[PDB]
This record gives sequence, C-alpha cells and structure tokens, in this order.
Amino acid sequence: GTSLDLLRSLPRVSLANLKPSPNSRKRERRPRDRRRGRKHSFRHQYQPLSLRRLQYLIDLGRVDPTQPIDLTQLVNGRGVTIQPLKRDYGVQLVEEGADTFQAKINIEVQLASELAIAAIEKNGGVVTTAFYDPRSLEILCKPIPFFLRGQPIPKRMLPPESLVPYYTDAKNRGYLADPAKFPEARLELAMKFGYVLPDITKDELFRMLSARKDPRQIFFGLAPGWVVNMADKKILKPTDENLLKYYSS
Amino acid sequence: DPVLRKCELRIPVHRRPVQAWVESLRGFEQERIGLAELHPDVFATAPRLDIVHQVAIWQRNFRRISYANTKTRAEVSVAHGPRGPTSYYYMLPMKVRALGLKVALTVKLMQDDLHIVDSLELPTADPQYLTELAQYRHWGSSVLLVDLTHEEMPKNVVAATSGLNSFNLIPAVGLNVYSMLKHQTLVLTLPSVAFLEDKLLWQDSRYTPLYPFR
Amino acid sequence: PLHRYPVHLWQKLRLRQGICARLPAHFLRSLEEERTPTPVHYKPHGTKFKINPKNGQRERVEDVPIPVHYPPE
Amino acid sequence: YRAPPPPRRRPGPHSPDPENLLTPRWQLTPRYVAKQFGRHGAISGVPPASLWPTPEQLRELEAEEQEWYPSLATMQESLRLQQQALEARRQAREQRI
Amino acid sequence: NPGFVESVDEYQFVERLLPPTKIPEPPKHKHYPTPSGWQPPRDPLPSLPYFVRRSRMHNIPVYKEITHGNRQMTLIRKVEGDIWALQKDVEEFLSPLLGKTPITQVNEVTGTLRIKGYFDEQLKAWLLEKGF
Amino acid sequence: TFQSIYSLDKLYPESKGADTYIPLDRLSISYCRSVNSKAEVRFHLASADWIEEPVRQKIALTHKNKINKAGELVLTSESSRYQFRNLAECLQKIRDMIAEASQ
Amino acid sequence: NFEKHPKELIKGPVWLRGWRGNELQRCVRKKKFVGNRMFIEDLHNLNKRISYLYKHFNRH
Repeated sequence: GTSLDLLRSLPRVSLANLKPSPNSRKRERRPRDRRRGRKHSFRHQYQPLSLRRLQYLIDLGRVDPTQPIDLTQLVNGRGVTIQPLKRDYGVQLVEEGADTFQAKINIEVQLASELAIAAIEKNGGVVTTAFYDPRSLEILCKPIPFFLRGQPIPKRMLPPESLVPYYTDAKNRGYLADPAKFPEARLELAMKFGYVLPDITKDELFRMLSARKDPRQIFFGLAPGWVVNMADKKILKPTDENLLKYYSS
Repeated sequence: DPVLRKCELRIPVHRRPVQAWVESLRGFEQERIGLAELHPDVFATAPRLDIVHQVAIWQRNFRRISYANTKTRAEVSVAHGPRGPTSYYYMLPMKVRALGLKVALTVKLMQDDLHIVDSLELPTADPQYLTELAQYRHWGSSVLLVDLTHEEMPKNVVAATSGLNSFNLIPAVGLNVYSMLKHQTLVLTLPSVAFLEDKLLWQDSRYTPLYPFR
Repeated sequence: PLHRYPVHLWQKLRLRQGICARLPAHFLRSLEEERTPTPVHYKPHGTKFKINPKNGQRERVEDVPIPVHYPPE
Repeated sequence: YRAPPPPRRRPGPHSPDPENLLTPRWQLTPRYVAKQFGRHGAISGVPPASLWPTPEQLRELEAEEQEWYPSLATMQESLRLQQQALEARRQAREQRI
Repeated sequence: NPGFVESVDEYQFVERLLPPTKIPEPPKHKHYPTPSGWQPPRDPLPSLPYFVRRSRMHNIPVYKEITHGNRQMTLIRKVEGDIWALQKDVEEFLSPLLGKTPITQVNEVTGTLRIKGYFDEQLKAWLLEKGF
Repeated sequence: TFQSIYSLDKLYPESKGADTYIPLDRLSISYCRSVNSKAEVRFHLASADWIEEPVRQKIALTHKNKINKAGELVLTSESSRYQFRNLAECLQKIRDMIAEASQ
Repeated sequence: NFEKHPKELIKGPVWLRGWRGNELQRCVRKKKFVGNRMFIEDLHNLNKRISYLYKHFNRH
C-alpha cells in the first residue's frame, strides 16, 4: 500500500484541511446580484422462487439440505422479501433454472409447477402445497413480534372456495389432497417421465421428509393454540378444557 | 516479555496483518512493551478522506438547529428573513459511518498519531504526569484517551484528564471522527481496539434489516 | 408558552380541585358517571363487518349517530 | 475534561399508573398489557390464563367462527352443488340450441 | 389451576426458526465446480502485483451496468495492489477479443475500473485462469 | 403431537397410513447444447421386445426415416434440455409412435 | 449495538425531533404536536399562516 506511505510523508491532517470530493457539490444561484436579479387485490400476488435461485441456496449451503425447506427459513436467510404493506398473498416458482437445478429435497411451496413437481420427485424430493392466510403468513414470516405483542398462536386458515379445488386437487399435492390417489398419482407421474419411481418409504429419512403439520397448525414444531415463554425460552401449552373447544371450533 | 496480540477474526491470506508497538502508561519509559496485530480490513483500509470529510460535515450539521426568526411585512403591526426554528438534520448510512471510522483509524496509525496501549491505568492521578508523559513520548499537544467502557475507567486517569482541556477522556462507545481530528494523537487501550474491531468487522455480510437488530 | 394540560383537561382539573373536591362523594359519582340515552331515531349497525374501499376486503365497522336536538322545553 | 457517561435507558418492565393523568391512553390498553408480557414474559407477571380468550369470549369466537369460517366438509359440499349447477347450465345450452 | 404447562421438548423447533444475522460461509465440497457452477478462488493465489478479492457473497466483483440508456458497461471493484498492472493486462487481454484497445476509465480513488461494453463472461473466465 | 378438528386424520379419514410402460434399460437418451440444442433418444427397433410384431413392422415402415443404418430408431426435438422436459417428451414421442402404430 | 439511534439524541422542538420537512410540513406538524396546548390567538394565526403556505407550495 504505497498510498499509506504517502500519508506518513504528507503533513498531519486537520479539520480545516478537509475538502469535499470533486464534482460532489454543484454550484447554486442566489439573488445577491444581477445574475439572479431581474428575472386485483383478490388475485394473490404470488412471490415466486426460481429453480436457479433455489439451486444456489442449496449449493452455497445457505439452507441445510437435511432440514426440510421452510419458507420462514428462507426469510431468515434473506432469500426472499415479503412486505405486508404489499399484501403479498402467495408464493410461486419461476421456470428459470429448470435445466440447472438437479437436486432432491423435501419442500412445501404454496404454488408449484406441475412439471417442476415431478422433476424434483424424479430426483427424489417431496413437494406439497399449503395455504397460508396472507395475514397469517406475515405472522409466520415474523414469529417473534406477535410473541412480543402477547398474541397466542392461532389456527391456520383455510383457502376460500375459489382456491379449495386447487389445494384439494390430488395432482397439486395439496394438504387437502386425497391421500388415496397419492400412491397412484406418484406412479402416474413416474410413467409420464418414464423414470423409476422411488417410493417415499424406501428413504431412510422418510418420516422426516414426509412430516407435515396439521391444516390448522401454522408451525411444524408448534401446534395451533400454543403459547411460547419467549423470556424463559420455553413453550406454554393451554391446559383449559374450554380452550380445546375453541381450537376445535 | 512482549505482549503479543493476534486478530480474533480471520485475516485475509492475501493481506498481511497490520502491526504496531504496544505501549503502557505505567511508566515514562514504558513506550514499547509488546507487538500487536491489527486487521488489514480495519487498519489497512484505503485513506478516503472525503468520507471522513462527509462524516465531519454530518457531525457538525445533523445537530445544527437555527432559532432565528423575524417579522415579515405582513406581520408588522423582511422579504426573505429567518422563519422560526430551522433544523438541518440528516443521517448517513451505518455502512458509510463505519467506513469513515475505519478510514480515520488508518490515517492516525500511518501518520504515527495513534498509540495502542494495554490499559489507561496511571501510577498517579496528577494531571501533570499525563502532560509530562505526552511530552516525554513527543505526543501532540492534544491527546485523546479511549477506554473500553465508561463505568470501569480508572479513577486516577479520570482526575488527570478531567482537569486537562486538551486531553479528553472518552469511552469506547464515545469515539467519533471529530474528536480524532481535533486531537493530534490518539491513545487506545488494547481491549478498546478489539471492541472497535468487532463492531467495525460486524459490517461483514450486512443483512439489510427489516427490523432493529436487537 | 404551551399549557402543560390541554384545554379539555382544564375542566378536569377544576373538578378535581377546590370546592368541587369537597362536594359529597355520592353526588360527585353521579356527576362523573355518564350513561348513554336510549337510541330512538337512529340504530347502530347490525353487522360488525363491511367491505373496506381501498383494499376491497371485509373490515371492522363504526357507527355514526344521527344528530338529535333536545330543546330545553 | 472527561467525557460524560454514555446514555443508559431504564431496563426491565415498567407498568404505567392508570390514575396518572399524564400517562397516554394507548399505554393503558390491554394490547399494551399483552405487549408487556411478550417483552419480559414471566418477569412482567401477566397471568398466562388471561391471554387466552375468556369463556364469554369463547362464545363470541365460536359465533364468529361459524359466521365467517366454513369447514372443509362444507367447502367440499359447496363445490359439488356448484358443479351440478354448472352441469345444468351446460345441459340447458345444449337442449335450447 | 394453572392454564399453562411448560415443556422444553418442543423448543428445538423454536431454535430452528430463529433467524441468523451473518451470511453463512460456503461449505466445503468434495468435487468442484459446484453443481450450480460456483468454485472458490483457486489455491495458491496468483502472485501478480494486483489481487482481486471476492465479494462478501464469495462472488467475483464484476457487475454489468448500463448508463444513459445507451452505454453498456462492466465494472471491477475489489481490485487490490497495482491497478496499473491490472489495466495493462486487462488492456492486452481484451484487445484481441474486442479487436482494438478497450475504452476504459480508471477510478483509482475507488479502486475500480470502468469499461465500455459488456465483457463480464470473458473477463470472469480470464480471471479464473489467473487463479483469482 | 396435536390433532386439529380439521386435521388430515379427518380431512382424509380413508388413508391413515404413511405409505398412502416404456422400458428404461432398453432405450438410450442423449442431450447436448449445440444457443441451440437438440435432445434425442435412440433404441434398437430390431431388438424392441416391448413392441408387438405388427407394431414393430409399422414402426419400421412409418418410422423408416427415423430408423438408422444400424436399425436403431431415433427421435429428436427442440423444446429444452433438462431431466424432465427434454427426456420425457422424447420417450413419449416413441410411446406415441407405438400407440399410433398400434392403430 | 444500534440500541439507540443517533436520531434519538436530538433535543429541540418536539415536532421536529428526528424529523425534517418543508416549511408547510414543519408548520403542519407543529400544529398537530402542540395544537391543543397552543394559545387560541396563536392557533388562529397558525391556521391563517398555513393557508398561505399551502397555496404557495401546492398551487405555484
């Protein structure tokens, strides 16, 4: 660093010596003299994740491959930005990276492409779709604040009748999907590509990959209606029978 | 027995560590007692004085409030006169302010105006001793003393610095560019350097915040 | 300068100080308590929800009381 | 001179006095009280039972739940009726044309 | 009768949900390049007078830029050492590919090099050859 | 764990268990970017035991142009080069050709 | 640790602590902050002054 050596040779700097960078500040005109003298909401605003964008996160180790993909974890890693003021209502995927993302992992995304669904399943990944209420999703993205507010964990909402067919559809692999068709559906997709179907049971970590929360359950770890002792780093569970009726309701 | 310090964070392989003489204020002749390593990313940043110049302007101007007011022709029982209290407050990004602090640290070290010390503890509380010691080590007329935290700063140093106008005692959190420039030489305790390095080095992977870090 | 208490708190301070404090507690409670008169000419909204204009979503509602003049007679 | 001590804020839960005139209304709301619990948890001292809905609130929630939130079974039934209605509409078009 | 029961068994998931504040360093891979194509800087580093450090995201500090709506540009930022040595080599490398001496502006104060046109791919590959 | 009122145990009462054509070895696939690209799949039509004799004869007649000098039927298209898009439509083209040759 | 923002260190008129705006914005914010605690005569004068400021910036 020859620049540093020049500083030693140069005289000690003072407050007055400081000077603004060249061209940083423009000149101004003032009237001192003659110079200035004389004279749509209903449609969900899906926020997608590109397959190429998905690929680098796994390759860079930003998201642990062993841990199932969680949208909250992506927010924790600053992978995606969700603004409640924007009233983002959904999540999607982008066709970009279809040719550059060869990997298998369990994941849940609100909306997924049918071609993408089978391709990751062909690789061995597990993909499903869940419905998060836009207000609930904002709560999900920021779980700590409502604990600060003191609010208790509410039951996850269900899709409106317009979106019920999508989630209930077996091919869409939604949480409302019929399990009976899943073994047949998995078989059908394998034939379409022709790849040899790997049964989810064969995987050693099958239970971890296939683990899913209840439709009313917002969080994998936390059941609906739960409370968290944030100050004491503990979880509080309601013990009132009437409260169970509220959760059932 | 030399006092040997190494940077806690990983120094870049391609960048050699920055080094300076460790000093102690216990005795007049205790100019050099150890050798310490300083992070190049902190103590070997480019000397960008416009950032320092901008920070100094920000420091002078974000606190600027003018209370001048005058009555215009309509308010007479001035065509363009001062109109009530006016403020000039503005905020620099934390990245720039941290960078400006980083730039200032290098300049003082390269100009031999920065003196790294193990601790501020002094044998006596007399202000005369501190002034004489500064003359003994040929320090500048103004010497700035920085400690890790305000609460634990030694009593003896407080008395010496409190009575001296040109020698000002500040905590680590109180460091600012204006004080460094106003003071000819800077005296920093070793713990303070680590404290400053941690915050300055924290800028790494500066996640854009959606909420306060706390 | 600026008054520490707003103008509306001036009435509260007057009630809380002077002979007002010395007034009987029972009478003071009667004056302090306010009970809404029974609605006669207007009805509060039956439903607690309505469509917000800006977002086009169901929202909480508010009630606008009709102005009614009661003469001293 | 010696620099003044760095400013330090008062830590820990602070409960506003309701009677005090100065205290703002929003600091006396149950949401603020719930906020106190979240900030400090047990140190605040808010009873956890109070956080959950009261039995009278339970009835309101149940009434609210029925009014606005249908169940999965009800949703599926609605689709079947609409599908039948859609089928009838298609059949009406074919017969009339 | 308390309405709450405390169990620490399920707090592990809460720990998982906690957000991190630092970008994680890339994990060591058995085989490079990574399936996406990322490869860490070559080791040993080149002994040239000028060293180009990677970004905080462990990516090459090359950014494509367009200004005035008509001028394509590419910028190299994290340049350390002798900028002039880098410019001479960069000028020599791009002269055959471009067909003439590249039009470039050197901001020594910021330690950045500005080049008219888009040549990030060739420069990025060329930088890999140097071992950066 | 906890089971909700609208739990999958009730939303899907029937299946409470966790577990709830074209040969792959015979055919060969190839994909390479040539920008432009071309993905093709090759298989020996003479050794195709998964196709009926009338179907094999029809394939050798209708797909005579696709049959190479070595007797291997090949089919290539240009949509995209990847695991699912490219390969699947090449296998399905052969399957569709077999179906068309059937009737 | 960013616990206290430097804007929090500003001492001065309440309506402009940590905030800046044009003359109309400053006047409007001043009215909101101390409108109830301002004098009746001052409030009327401020209302009239705001009218001139509003028209100048928003119509010229």
